[PDB]
Amino acid sequence: QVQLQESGPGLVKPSETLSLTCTVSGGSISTYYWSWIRQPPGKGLEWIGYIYYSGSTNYNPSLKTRVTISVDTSKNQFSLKLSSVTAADTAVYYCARSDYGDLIFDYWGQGTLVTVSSASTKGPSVFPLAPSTAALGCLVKDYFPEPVTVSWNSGALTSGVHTFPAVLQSSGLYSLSSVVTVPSSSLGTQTYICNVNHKPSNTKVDKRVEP
Amino acid sequence: LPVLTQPPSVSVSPGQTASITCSGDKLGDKYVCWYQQKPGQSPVLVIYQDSKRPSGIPERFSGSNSGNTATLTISGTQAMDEADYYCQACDSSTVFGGGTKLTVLGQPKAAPSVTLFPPSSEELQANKATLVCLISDFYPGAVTVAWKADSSPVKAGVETTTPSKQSNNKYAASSYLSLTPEQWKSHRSYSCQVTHEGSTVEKTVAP
Amino acid sequence: EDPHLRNRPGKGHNYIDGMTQEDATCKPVTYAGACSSFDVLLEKGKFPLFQSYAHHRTLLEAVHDTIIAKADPPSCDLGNPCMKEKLVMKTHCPNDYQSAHYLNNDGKMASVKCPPKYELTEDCNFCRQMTGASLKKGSYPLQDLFCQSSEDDGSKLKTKMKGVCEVGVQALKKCDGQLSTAHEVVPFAVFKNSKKVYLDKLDLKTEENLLPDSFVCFEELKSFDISQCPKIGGHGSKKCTGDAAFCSAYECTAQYANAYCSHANGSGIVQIQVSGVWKKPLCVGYERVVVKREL
Repeated sequence: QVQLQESGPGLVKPSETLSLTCTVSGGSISTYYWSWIRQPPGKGLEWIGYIYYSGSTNYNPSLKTRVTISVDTSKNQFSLKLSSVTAADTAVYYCARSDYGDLIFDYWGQGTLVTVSSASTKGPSVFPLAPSTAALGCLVKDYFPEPVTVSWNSGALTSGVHTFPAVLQSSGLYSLSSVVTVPSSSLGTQTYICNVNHKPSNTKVDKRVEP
Repeated sequence: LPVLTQPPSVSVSPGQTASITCSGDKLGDKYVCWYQQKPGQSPVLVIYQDSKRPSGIPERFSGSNSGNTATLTISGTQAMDEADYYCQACDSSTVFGGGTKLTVLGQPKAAPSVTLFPPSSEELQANKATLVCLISDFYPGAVTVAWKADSSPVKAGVETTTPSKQSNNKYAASSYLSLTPEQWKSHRSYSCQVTHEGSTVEKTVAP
Repeated sequence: EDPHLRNRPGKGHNYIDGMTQEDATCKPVTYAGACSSFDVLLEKGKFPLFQSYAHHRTLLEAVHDTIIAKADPPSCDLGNPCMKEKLVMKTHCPNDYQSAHYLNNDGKMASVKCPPKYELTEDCNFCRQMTGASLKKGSYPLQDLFCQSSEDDGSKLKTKMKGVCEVGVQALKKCDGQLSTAHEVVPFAVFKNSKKVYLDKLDLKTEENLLPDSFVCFEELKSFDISQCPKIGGHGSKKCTGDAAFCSAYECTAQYANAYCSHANGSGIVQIQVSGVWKKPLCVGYERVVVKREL
């Protein structure tokens, strides 16, 4: 029944230290093994290390000199520190649970993307893609770094929502689009609001889309 | 430090039997796990301890390990099983394999559905202008996108994503055209032309 | 009925070297979780001697506390070096073990280890390919014993047993007559500088004290190391309370306490009678071995 939830900055400068936290919910640290695993964009899985409640650890030997994993039983979380970071550390970082030290990972978190870059965070502009079944949407323009999440009507509208993958522009800024298909009858009478969340800039926009 | 090698790219026609190999020295002395990863989500354990199945995993999934080689096999492979597959030495000195993309052949061609939005008036008030060309639900996963201002190819300012797999096994893509407000207003129409497997789908907008 | 049997003296490490995959529950053993190397010792009437001294150290705990040295070589996989000492001893192993460990004639910890994905047979003399669900992650104790640190020299203590010709791997004299043979459950002890000393009768007494291994401390229970507690008029990182014996030696804060510390009943220094004299052993135990008696 456990849920694992990774949190941390999405942007780390080269040579600086990366820091993440996994919050366990619907369960406890208990006697399990808690692991960090990462996946570079387009590449394979690599195990970083594990910890268990007593604080004892075990690290990938390729990384042991730069890795710290710590645990906080009172808060039901555990943390990763990866120091003197490099472009090779750009990756999705996953937390995972296993029963024993043979590291059979049967519960996984959702994954957080951490990009290593000297570029500045930039929060996105949001514009309405008005309807002409009707397609309407939200254009989320010129943000950094990825990701950006979109919901419609505070999550009340899920069927018929396609949030497209970002384009990376020549500027080095990202853009993407969210489109939702609705009844043509509804367009005068229902409210459609897109909610844009860019965590690395702590930006949050709710945009209304009308004809 | 250990290394396990899988093949990239295994191919299989539906209902047939796919087999993913994973090799390393004396791999048969270690227990092996297999994970399936689908686009945009976390790995899922499908086989553990060389051959056991987690509660709730279709029985067409089986595995075996002997000598220098572990094998994950799917009998009667569906479209559902298009994914990446990772083997792991779930034993003392843990390591993952490089991963195998599994493509299941013979799925039917589908043409892109294209929606094209003009510049919003808020953006025009920002003295900017973007046209959005949204391309969904096409298989196979390759398109080319040409933009026209009334008749003639657009000089500059188009950005197109590489195509990416959806949940339903089809692909999606986006094309953006940036213009000055003056370029937007000075022409009578703009077109997004999306070409998929020889045939072209074209939507237009006008100021 | 004692609720702190899993609250171990010393470090409480119950794992054998190179079987590291249940460290979270075995390094240290404590109130929560299952440990294939330790739990069996607490099942009713399976290890009677250890259960009467459960606050003393297991063989594995004694190894990781440097009270007992590891044999040389420390394992053996299944033909010559092992299996001499192992074959004179009659043991039953539950299913799914890859390893089992024992105190050898030199007083060191030896073990038998099966290949990967193999388990020990019920008599622990052979290995066979995995039958059943899962290999366990620890090692099975083949003897009923308990241990303690000791500086008492036993370089002069040798097995003495009336009418016995051979016990285990030790031949005590030359018997020319005919012998009767039997598997016997035999008490033994191990001292500083001695070999294994088999005995006709086990005779023990406990002397109680107020040393750290005479208390168990706890914050659902969680283990607490008493070394964090300040002795009276001295320094310490945490705040503690406990019974009167504890408060006689450590500081006691009934309101700001983190942990409570009771006397570990049965704890103390154990002594054994060897040829009429009381001596302090490193380990004391029972072993089922071949014994040959004159007729």
